[PDB]
Amino acid sequence: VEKNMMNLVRATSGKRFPVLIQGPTSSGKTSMIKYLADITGHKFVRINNHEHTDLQEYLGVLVEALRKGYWIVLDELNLAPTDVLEALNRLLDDNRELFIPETQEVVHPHPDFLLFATQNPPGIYGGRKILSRAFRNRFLELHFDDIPQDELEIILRERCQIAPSYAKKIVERLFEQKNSFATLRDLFRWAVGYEQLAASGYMLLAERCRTPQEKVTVKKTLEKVMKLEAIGSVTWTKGMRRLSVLVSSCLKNKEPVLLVGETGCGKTTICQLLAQFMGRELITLNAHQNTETGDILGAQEWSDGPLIQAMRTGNFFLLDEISLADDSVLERLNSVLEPERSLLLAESDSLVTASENFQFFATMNPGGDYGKKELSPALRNRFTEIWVPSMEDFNDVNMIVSSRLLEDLKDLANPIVKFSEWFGKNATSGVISLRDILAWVEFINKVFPKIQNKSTALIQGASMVFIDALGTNNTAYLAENENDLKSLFNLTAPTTASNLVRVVRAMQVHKPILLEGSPGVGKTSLITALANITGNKLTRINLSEQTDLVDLFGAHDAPFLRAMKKGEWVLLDEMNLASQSVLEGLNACLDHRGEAYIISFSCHPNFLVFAAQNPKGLPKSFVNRFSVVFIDMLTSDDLLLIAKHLYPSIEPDIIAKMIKLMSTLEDQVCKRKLWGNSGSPWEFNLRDTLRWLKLLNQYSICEDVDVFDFVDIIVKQRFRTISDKNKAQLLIEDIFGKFSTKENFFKLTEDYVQINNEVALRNPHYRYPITQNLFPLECNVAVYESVLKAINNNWPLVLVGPSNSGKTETIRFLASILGPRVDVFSMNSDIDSMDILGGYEQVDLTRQISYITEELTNIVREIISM
Amino acid sequence: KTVSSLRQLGRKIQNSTPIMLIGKAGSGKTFLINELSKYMGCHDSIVKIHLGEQTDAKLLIGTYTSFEWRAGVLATAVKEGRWVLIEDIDKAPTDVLSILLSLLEKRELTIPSRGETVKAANGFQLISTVRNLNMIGMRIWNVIELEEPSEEDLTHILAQKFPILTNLIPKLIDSYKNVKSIYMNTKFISLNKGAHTRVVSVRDLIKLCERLDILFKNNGINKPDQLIQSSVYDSIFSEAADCFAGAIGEFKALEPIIQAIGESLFTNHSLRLMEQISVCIQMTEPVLLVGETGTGKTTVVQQLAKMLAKKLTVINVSQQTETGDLVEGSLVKTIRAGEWLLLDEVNLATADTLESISDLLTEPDSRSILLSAEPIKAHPDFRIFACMDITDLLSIIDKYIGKYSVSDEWVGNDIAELYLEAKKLSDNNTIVDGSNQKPHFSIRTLTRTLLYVTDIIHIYGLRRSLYDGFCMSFLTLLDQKSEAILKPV
Amino acid sequence: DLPNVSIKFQALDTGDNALRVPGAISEKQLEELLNQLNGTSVPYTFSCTIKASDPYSSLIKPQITLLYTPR
Amino acid sequence: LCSPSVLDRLNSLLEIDGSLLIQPRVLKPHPNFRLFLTMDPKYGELSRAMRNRGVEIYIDELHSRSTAFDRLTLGF
Amino acid sequence: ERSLEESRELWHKSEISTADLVSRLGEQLRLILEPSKRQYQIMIALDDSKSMSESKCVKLAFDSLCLVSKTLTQLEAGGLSIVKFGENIKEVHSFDQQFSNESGARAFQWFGFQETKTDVKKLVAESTKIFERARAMVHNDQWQLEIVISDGICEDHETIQKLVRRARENKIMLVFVIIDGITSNESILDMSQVNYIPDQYGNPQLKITKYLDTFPFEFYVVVHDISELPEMLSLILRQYFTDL
Repeated sequence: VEKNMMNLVRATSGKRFPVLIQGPTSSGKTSMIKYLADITGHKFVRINNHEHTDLQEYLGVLVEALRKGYWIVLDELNLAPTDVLEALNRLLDDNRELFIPETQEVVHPHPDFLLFATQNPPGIYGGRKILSRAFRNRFLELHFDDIPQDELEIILRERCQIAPSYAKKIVERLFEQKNSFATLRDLFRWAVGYEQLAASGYMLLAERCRTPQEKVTVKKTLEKVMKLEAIGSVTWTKGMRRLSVLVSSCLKNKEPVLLVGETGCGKTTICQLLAQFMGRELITLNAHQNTETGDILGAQEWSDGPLIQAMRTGNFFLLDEISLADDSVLERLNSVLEPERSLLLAESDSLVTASENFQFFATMNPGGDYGKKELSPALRNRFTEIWVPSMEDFNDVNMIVSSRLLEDLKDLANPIVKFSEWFGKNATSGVISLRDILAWVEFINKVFPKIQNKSTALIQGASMVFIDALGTNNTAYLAENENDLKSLFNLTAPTTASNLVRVVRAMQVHKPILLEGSPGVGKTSLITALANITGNKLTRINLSEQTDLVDLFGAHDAPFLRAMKKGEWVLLDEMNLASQSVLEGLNACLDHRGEAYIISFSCHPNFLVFAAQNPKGLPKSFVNRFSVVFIDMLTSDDLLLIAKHLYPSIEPDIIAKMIKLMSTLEDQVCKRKLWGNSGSPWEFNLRDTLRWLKLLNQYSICEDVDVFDFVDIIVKQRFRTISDKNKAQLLIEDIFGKFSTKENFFKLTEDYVQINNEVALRNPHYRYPITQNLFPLECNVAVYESVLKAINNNWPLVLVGPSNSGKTETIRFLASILGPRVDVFSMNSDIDSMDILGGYEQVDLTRQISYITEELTNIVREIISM
Repeated sequence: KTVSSLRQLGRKIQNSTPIMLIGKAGSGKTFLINELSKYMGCHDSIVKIHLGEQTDAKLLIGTYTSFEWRAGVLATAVKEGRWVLIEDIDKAPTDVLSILLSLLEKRELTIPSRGETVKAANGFQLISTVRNLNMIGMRIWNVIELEEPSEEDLTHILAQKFPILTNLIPKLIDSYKNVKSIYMNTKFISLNKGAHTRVVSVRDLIKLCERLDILFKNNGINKPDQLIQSSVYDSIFSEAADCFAGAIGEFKALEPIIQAIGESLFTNHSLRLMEQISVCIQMTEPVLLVGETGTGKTTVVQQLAKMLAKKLTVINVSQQTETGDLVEGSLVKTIRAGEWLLLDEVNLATADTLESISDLLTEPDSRSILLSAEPIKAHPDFRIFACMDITDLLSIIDKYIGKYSVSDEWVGNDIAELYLEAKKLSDNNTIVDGSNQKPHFSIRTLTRTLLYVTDIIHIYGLRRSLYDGFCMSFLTLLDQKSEAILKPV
Repeated sequence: DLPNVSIKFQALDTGDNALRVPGAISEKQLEELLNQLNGTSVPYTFSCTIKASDPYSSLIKPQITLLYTPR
Repeated sequence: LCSPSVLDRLNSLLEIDGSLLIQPRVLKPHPNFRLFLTMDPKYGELSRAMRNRGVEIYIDELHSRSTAFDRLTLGF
Repeated sequence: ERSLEESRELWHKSEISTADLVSRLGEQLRLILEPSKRQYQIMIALDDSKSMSESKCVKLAFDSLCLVSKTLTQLEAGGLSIVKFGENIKEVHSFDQQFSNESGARAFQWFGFQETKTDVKKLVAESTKIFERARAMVHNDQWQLEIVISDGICEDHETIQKLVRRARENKIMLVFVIIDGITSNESILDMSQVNYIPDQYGNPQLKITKYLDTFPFEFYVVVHDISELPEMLSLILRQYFTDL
């Protein structure tokens, strides 16, 4: 590789010549130029990482370069930010004239200048750089050498144990492992059972609980070819050899160890066992997603962070939220490793003590967290891998966490019913018992009796319909109730009322509440009842299948946020297929923190969440959600009974209620076997038959019959005009008798209109002038019937047609007879901030005068006619 | 029988109503409407738009100035009452259909966010020319379909206007059928010849105007019986149908010998451009088209700056406000003078006023642009410009100071490598290694002995050929490059 | 062009090559391959496709497991 | 291009006894206000909260519905 | 050519056996594919070689093939086509064509696995021409792939290297899948090769080399199970949906 060094001395002979190198990164590449910049006796290597800039970060790599500056340098250009690439080709012009008008600074080509560039090529991709071949044109192409023996040679200049792992942990394949094993064999001959055993234990540590793979087995096989008494609150016999390995890594080396795995199964007890077994350590919860990057160390005088003390003295650290953290800040932290325990400083600016017994430690998020993704690969070669031993084929490991409670009886009741559940179809049941102890440790509302078991069967038994929806799961809940005792929307008699306080059993902590069942069918009615039953409670329904923060958060101003920090609850619907971009924002806002962030905003004095599922595709972050429930869907007689409570003041007609009620529901069964389709949520409800009921008590239809004269609007004309539409008549004549009648009668007056059943008034003193003169159609009188039906019963309408035959024509006809004004609004790009919210006007003067003018007009019309 | 379509248009405007106009690319769709305003008398008062998405989406309807109101253009078009033309509306933003639905709404209506609502006065008329999502636009508009025919009008359209033809009617159709046929396979080889801008018979009408100057290079006569001029105006007659392009040269085999006869062929390569620019300015406005990069173009910038008049350029990528008053715009003076103008790196920040400037220098009347300030028609001595290697082999080695009999295979090395540079390098590092960067890097290679000690160039080229094709070898092909280092010997 | 032909080599006492993919050749120049595998550079006999137990156009069927032993 | 998460604002002026949000300027309907919508089925699919709620009606093309008088009162 | 009935039977069999894998990989792809502007022109090689008459890789091969076909059927943000080869070429399904189980049964119907050569370079040229055809009749920026399916039956690789160069010049990828015997101890890593040394008179210096050393491709995977190419192509499409 010193061949490349001499070729680079040959490259520096000509200045104002933009250079560029490509090849493996951190494979000796930058170390060569850093070794050189002192050998050449010129100024020191400056370097600035560019994957995002602001041009006062850049403005200054160039501001440095002036006045006998060293020259500009780039570490990575493959993922360079696209915001700043045009004034960088300005620099590729050697005849540049650089007048920046931000600070009005004029600059010409400097004598000591060299556009050093560094980049990694694509891998298995078909062309990946953010660099153009035209931008490549004025760049001196180079390739970086790579020797295999180098891993033998660093340990040759001084013995170590990461000199093994200096490039070996990158294996994470088989041929790579074998060749690096050959390097380790040549290492084994070089100044052994000591570090052979140590590297064997390290190999066994990289896949302790990462996976059950036998990569460690083949590793130790090819190695055979190459061939404690801590004290804490918890012993954790699983972690005994684990802590032996950790102590040896802390002891033989400064080798920083990096935890990744399942929390609450070794991640937490080990930090306590350590701090009890030894001191000197700043054991602290240090998180960094939104925290300032200097205050993590402390700055302005000069403040002091937590990490500044661990840098000052320590044998251990505990940083969190680290896979969800900024890579640039963490590569600035690259010197607290084997390099001297010291980093960048400005203004304390003194060198800090270093001890090779110091072992910087942190941990990554649990496997269910979305932030455990975005792992930095730079931090998975310079560290030591270790995974939390997960509990499988053990039921005594939960027993220690159940015994810690004041009442030791959970150790008796939890495992037996846990086993009966596992018999009926385990570490996830351990997570549920972990939630159950927290449910019960929260429980002191009663006298604290032996009711914990009565409680914990809901979360485990009743929640089984998710993983396996089956007609026998009720009997499984019954058998779990038998083992339980062995271990020991409307106010309405149906179980829909049991469902009500069944939900309140979950209102213990209640970050989310997930739900399953055909949604809106009793579900939304239940929460509407909840809003009625308790005062001072707002809610707001909110669909989400294709959406954005701007339809949810605004530029600040939005209904979810106007509702948040103001109420206590928001409804939600249709989270079957959400964005998975907003879902990050959802899991970010209100875990128990309140304050949101991606831009940030403070929330949660009190606020709750509701949800649903439409039975797929769903993430584990959806399964992550702390609370899960299955609802009790309705039952045919339950609907009859709420109806028979509401309506029977005149002619209950319960037998006919049953017939129409079975019609709209049996039509759903007929639909799901391909009864044609015009839309996606093409289903039925109670609301249809309730509207049938509402018109059936029309005050005075001007008729003594309305029985089978509502199947024109709710079964018939919803469905497309097609021969299959006759088959709905076949179905509803197979359940009900037949009747046919007069098809049309329209004739109007000056006072009253009359359309086939229904009459309506028309206002004198005004109508709306409608040019493009209209007349009624002999056809489609059936539709203006239903329109007047709607605006007499006050129901919004939607119409669907092939862009002919008159959709706006219908309303515009009738609103010439009787109408007030109509204000058409064509929706072609608008959004929630436009549907209601007008924009903003700078002056807003004569715009406003239109209001008073128009008002005077519309009142003077009526007064002059009067 | 175009006049059939013209009478059709007269019928549709008989009741003042909108209309859609559709056809294949370049049937002279603008031709019919540019003809119409002569009859009905709105050319000095029309409102027309190439398309606005990168120079405008709301300024047409206007906006305040902080401390006065400024009424937009289309608002004035409606309110004062006059024609309005939209060009290639299918390309428009859907924001711009949301307003045009209101113009196809009753009252023929427009409504700003000023509290007002603006009604069409009696002289309004909307017209579209097209080459989706607003069906009421497709529903109310009357389609009319243009098609300029083959094989009979292509002689006729000239035969009553520039009646000079005794070898062109066999040749015009032969050029058109084959240029339209090769247009299918040139896009099959879309690497750099790419999506060629489509041919119009208006370009054959430019070639009518090009046959005027060959008779200015001759004299008025029923038949020039000259072979070379019939053969020079074979290649050039075929060339105006083309422009700058990717230059693979498949058509160069067909182009010169295209009727029955022909043969292929400071400034040596620039000579061709230096003469083609003369041909194009000699056939002045309404046309100019260049896609060749401004880097190689600046020799022509210096050329025309010292021929008889001067010129300048203005960057269009940045926001320019010198187009008009703010103090008057400095661009108002070059139009007022006979000084010419180029536009560097067109990005359409403002090109509305410029498309009016395109067709000024012509016999009918056409105003450039108004201000509110120095309105002006045009200048009769003016020509705008627009901006976005085998004889230089000697010129490239001519870079060297000399003083020594150099082997001319220094550049033979360049092409000998460049042949391989898109053939065989074992999938170099992941990607196309190069087939256009290597000659610029070859002249760069000569620049390395500059900024370098006094030492011979014979020792240098064999050290420097290694340095040139260094990563090009990739340590998978390092012996064929060893031969590249031998040719210097 | 002549097709590439893949042959395996297993001695009469169950030797072994895995197989190898040369170009097209006849049944004569293979003793060299056998003896360099032996590392003895010996005449040998042959048999294969027992079809009818062949020992170039004899070698025309495709895989081949060549039998062989010193004569 | 209405993007159904717009019309969720209209869940508070719907079959439910409604009230719309908009500091305190909160509005409810007028006692003659009603609401209407249109669509084409090639886009269609408005919302489950506005198809099993509200009312939907199909309208076939005209000249397959019509009668000869309805044809004759039009220029046809 | 086989009978359509047995081909459709075995087609449905492989369709059933791969059902869990196609479902889980397809929903994994659905999770990522959403953020159109650009798209894919995918095609597959279907050998008819004597290598398919040996080692029973036809089982794993046909399983993976019906798997990827059923998977790509459901995404539909681009094109999908089918072509087979012995040493000849034969399309079975274009990009604008719509796929059916009958089409897969027909594609399996056409094989006999009786060859002595493989015109993989002719296959490269034909696939290149048809991707050029696709890019011509599709507007205008969209990437293409051919996936090569055989154990390696070649008379040259030096033509194939510059073919790969010319193909990479077209924004096209060529992904060899190193097909290896599942019932055999034989492996590509054990596959040796003869090297005739005529500068040293040939026969007296026949070096023993590997098929891998002269292997002209850059992107390839040895496989002993059906999952590998699926998960790798999952990585590929994840890289795209990261980019696009």
